[PDB]
Amino acid sequence: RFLKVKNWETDVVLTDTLHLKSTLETGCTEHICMGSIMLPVRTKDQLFPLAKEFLDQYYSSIKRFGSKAHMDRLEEVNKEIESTSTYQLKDTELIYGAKHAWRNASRCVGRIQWSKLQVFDARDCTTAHGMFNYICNHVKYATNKGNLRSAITIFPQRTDGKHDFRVWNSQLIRYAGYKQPDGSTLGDPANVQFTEICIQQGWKAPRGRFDVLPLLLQANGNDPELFQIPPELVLEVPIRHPKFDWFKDLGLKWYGLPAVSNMLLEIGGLEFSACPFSGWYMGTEIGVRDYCDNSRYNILEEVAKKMDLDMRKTSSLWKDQALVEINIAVLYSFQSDKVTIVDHHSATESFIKHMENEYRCRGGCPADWVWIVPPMSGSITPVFHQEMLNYRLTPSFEYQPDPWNTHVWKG
Amino acid sequence: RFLKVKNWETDVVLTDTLHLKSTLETGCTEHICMGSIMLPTKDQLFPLAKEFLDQYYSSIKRFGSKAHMDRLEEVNKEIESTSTYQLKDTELIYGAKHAWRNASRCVGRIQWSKLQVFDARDCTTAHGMFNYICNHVKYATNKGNLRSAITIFPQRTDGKHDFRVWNSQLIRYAGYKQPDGSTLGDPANVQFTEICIQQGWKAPRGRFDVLPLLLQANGNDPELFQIPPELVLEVPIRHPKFDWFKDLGLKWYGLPAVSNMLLEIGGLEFSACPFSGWYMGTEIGVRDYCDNSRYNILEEVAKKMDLDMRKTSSLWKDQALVEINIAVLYSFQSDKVTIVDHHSATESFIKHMENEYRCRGGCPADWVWIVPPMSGSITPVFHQEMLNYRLTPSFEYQPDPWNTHVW
Ligand code: HEM
Ligand code: HEM
Ligand SMILES: CN(C)Cc1cccc(OCc2ccc3ccc(N)nc3c2)c1
Ligand SMILES: CN(C)Cc1cccc(OCc2ccc3ccc(N)nc3c2)c1
Ligand SMILES: C[C@H](O)[C@H](O)[C@H]1CNc2nc(N)[nH]c(=O)c2N1
Ligand SMILES: C[C@H](O)[C@H](O)[C@H]1CNc2nc(N)[nH]c(=O)c2N1
Ligand SMILES: [Zn+2]
Repeated sequence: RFLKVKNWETDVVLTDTLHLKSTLETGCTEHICMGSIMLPVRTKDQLFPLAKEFLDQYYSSIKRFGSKAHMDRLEEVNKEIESTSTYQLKDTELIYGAKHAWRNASRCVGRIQWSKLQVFDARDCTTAHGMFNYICNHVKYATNKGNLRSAITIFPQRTDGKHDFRVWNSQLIRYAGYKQPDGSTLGDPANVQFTEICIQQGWKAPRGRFDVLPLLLQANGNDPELFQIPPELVLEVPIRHPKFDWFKDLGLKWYGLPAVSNMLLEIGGLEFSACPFSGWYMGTEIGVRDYCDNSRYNILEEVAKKMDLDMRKTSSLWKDQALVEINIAVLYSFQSDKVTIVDHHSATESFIKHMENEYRCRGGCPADWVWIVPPMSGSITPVFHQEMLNYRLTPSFEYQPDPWNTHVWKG
Repeated sequence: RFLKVKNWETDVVLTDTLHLKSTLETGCTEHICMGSIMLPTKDQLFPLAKEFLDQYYSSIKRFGSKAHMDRLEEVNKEIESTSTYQLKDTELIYGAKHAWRNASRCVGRIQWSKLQVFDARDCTTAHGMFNYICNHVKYATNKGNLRSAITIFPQRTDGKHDFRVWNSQLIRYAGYKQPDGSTLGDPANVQFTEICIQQGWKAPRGRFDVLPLLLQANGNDPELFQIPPELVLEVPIRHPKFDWFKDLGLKWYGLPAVSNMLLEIGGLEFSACPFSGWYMGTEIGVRDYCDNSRYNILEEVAKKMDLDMRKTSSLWKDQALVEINIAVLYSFQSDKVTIVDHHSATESFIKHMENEYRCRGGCPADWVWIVPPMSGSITPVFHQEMLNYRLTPSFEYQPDPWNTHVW
């Protein structure tokens, strides 16, 4: 069965066969679409088919399908599962899996860069302190003095689900949020709950508006431990506007390395519950979501006041106006400091090319339109008018419950 | 089976049951989501009629009454006899209001119960259709104080006697492919501005030329009619800041009147059913003015603003796009022509959404279409999970007549 998507701006039609190789479920049925829902201990019984499916893909990509190396590997993995109820990936397999998980991320606009992922293998790690050391080396390598490089560090896989490695932070670098007695929040509102835990775990909070959160790391199912990232390793960027001089006086800065640390890497049925990865920012991630979301720093108001906007009627589009200037500042500041960043026009443009190429060479590209389209200026980027098919391929990145909800405290 | 949706900006959770009454299909499967795709007999007819009549009579607190059971019987007979059937006026009004209420892609549904329905089922000719359409346009416009309306022409019979309005909206601007190879006027309507000539329109080959109506009645060849200009209310577009804005020579019409959809009620098919409301500002300013495949005036507007159009990262398209939209809203409001901004509309939609969850058990909604084409995440709908499903009565797409019409 074939499927076609159409770009309504350019009339380009593409044909999808890759969706046939789709395993997981979307959430949708013939009767209902869950396309806008944010979120839609494994037995040997169900592990070997997963392992085979992965190994077959892998040996196909290297053009050794049905070879002796391929067959011997199947058998080696077979014997290891029935003997140990799990298996270990070669370095070759691990790198491949990590890159492909990224490649299969239907919600990712940055996938053009997927082949260039730096993979650090942290599967020999046994402690939190070890975890800290690995993460530090990730942060330094990825940051590269502002010249950002995509990387992922991969800690040991889940075994019986009772010995999990987890990074408790949602991103390796993020600012504290503190709820005040009056109800106002100091810092980043998204991180209030997490900041509380850290403080309770013994963090001494500087209690400013831009405090870098400490790392909270869990090894082999043990209680998590606090570590402070060396500040010389945390690249931060002061935010100024190229025309508005009072902008600097807003006192804003952001960090340069976006590094998501709370997802789950599934490769060949194996589960990697700590797999922090990093790229670089699309400007609107900071400029629209981080600053101007109502449930974040929410500086639309103050930026608007200082612009002397008519904030009386909403039909004056004072929010829209201010939002654009803030995004202008973000790109400006980052580029001035020679810290890698991409604008949403450039990023979405690059994605359409990636997507077309993926259709030609791979037979499809799963994409989630709800997430690919940027959170401002939607229709003036080319992804808006691009039809997309969504489906799930493995290897993949998955969500997981927050660790403070599932963890069994030792003491 | 009892689904929940969360708003991630407000933590509010609504539960959906209404989806369980869904009849049609989505395009999607358990293996693949098509959410972003634009377009996904006697024994057929009675169950359809019954389903409608059941929900109709339930809505007036007379489910299983004499009237209800009598009516089911009555319609059963007419179907068995005539192979089709006719709606009572009450049912027709209820059906139209509900086709709108069920339009999952429509952000403006808070107004759904206040629809004026004009029954034009007694119409026989293109000249007839023209008269009814002029009356619709005058009523709806209401000297700028816009009122929602729909005009309903006779239902399909055997697909050979179809009434169709060939225009995609009752009011739209002409577009002509030039020897220069570019495009004057509105590029969306180049093919249609052509067909108007193939049937003999005398195009004043200009820019904002109001297209003539091309009406087909009872399956006959369509005929051209020119809407009286005094019935077409227009708004000159000026910026409340940039005096040079007026120089761009821009205007738009106030009445958005969609005329190419198919209204389905209780199994019956109304292929000519032009309906109208009022614009959300971004429909004109973001899409009509700035789409690459439309008036595409971004380049020009940014130039008069003297923005650095050298690098995409200056966000000059963004800055200009906003100004353009400010003007549109400003012009309409200053001319006392009804319009709504995307902030207000989306806010009203969350309210409507909450009402529908409360008094109906839900609200089918297509996020890809509800979220405005600019400033997405600064409107409340961006953070609103929605469920999409197909309820009936409904408005459906239908092929362009020229691709179909037996000539
Ligand atoms: C290198 C530059 C990159 C850019 C510019 C980029 C951009 C983005 C953006 C804007 C989103 C949407 C996030 C949101 O608004 O919530 C996203 C999502 C995502 N990215 Fe990329 N990304 C990059 C690299 C990466 C890398 C290196 C990986 C994995 C190794 C990755 C995996 C993902 C995944 C799995 C999601 C979806 C998150 C979710 O499902 O909640 N991205 N990306
Ligand atoms: C009165 C104020 C109204 C507002 C503000 C409004 C707004 C909108 C908007 C913004 C869209 C998105 C379409 C696009 O961007 O191209 C839309 C679609 C739609 N509207 Fe409403 N509308 C209104 C009245 C009506 C009425 C009176 C009807 C029918 C009786 C209606 C039926 C529909 C339908 C069926 C769609 C989706 C059509 C499609 O699938 O393309 N709307 N509306
Ligand atoms: C706190 N979590 C539950 C929410 C969450 C967890 C993980 C990922 C996520 O999506 C945002 C995201 C993920 C990966 C990215 C990679 C590069 C980049 N520039 N931005 C990203 C942005 C959102
Ligand atoms: C040529 N066709 C693709 C145009 C077309 C056909 C069918 C539906 C359609 O949807 C746009 C639409 C529909 C109804 C509306 C009602 C009020 C309003 N302000 N805008 C609307 C906008 C647009
Ligand atoms: C490809 C995609 O389905 C298409 O561009 C859709 C996206 N969302 C839209 N949303 C609205 N309101 N109107 C549209 O025409 C579209 N077009
Ligand atoms: C309700 C919806 O699922 C949710 O708000 C989504 C919408 N689209 C998004 N798109 C991106 N890139 N990031 C997001 O967090 C979201 N949030
Ligand atoms: Zn779907």
